[PDB]
Amino acid sequence: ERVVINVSGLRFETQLKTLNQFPDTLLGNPQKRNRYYDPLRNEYFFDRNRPSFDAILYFYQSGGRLRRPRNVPLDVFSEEIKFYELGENAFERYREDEGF
Repeated sequence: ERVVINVSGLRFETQLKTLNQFPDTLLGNPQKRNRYYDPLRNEYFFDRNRPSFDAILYFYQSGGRLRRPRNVPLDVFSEEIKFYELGENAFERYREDEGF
């Protein structure tokens, strides 16, 4: 099943199975992600930062590697990982990699 995630006009495509590998996150939990479903366009819409999302999706594709894009400021990216609920374990790995 192909899913389309529209982040402020920037459309990302992935498989449902890819998101569902991490069920305790926003995008991995149907009950949470369906709050962002857009029935007109058959996509999930987030009115949020665009350059961060490459790394949010890659977190799922890579089996849980969390990497800030160099072009995205630390504060901007931290707020996104919290919104997407990537979980304490990943947040710890990220804090370590970034310093704090």
